[PDB]
Amino acid sequence: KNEELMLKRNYPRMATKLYGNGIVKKQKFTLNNNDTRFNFQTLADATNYAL
Amino acid sequence: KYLFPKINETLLIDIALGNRFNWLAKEQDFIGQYSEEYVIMDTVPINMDLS
Repeated sequence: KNEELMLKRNYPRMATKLYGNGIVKKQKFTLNNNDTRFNFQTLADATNYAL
Repeated sequence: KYLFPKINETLLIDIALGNRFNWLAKEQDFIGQYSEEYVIMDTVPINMDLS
């Protein structure tokens, strides 16, 4: 081969996998104080319902 | 809708790999071209009939 290829460049090559964002998940729930007291014959069981 | 997207980190994960034969690595001095190798052929003893 020629005596001039040592001037020639040779960069290393890489992989480069790119990752975007995740997803934010959410959930909601509603505790009523009005009609829920019509069930729950004691008071502690409503607190157990909450927890 | 006017901000530049922010990268967070680049990892460059890397592990090195071995040889599974590195205890065979004998080190000579890079002189000469050829190398030959030879054993002694056998020679069984003889009975001696000293007549």
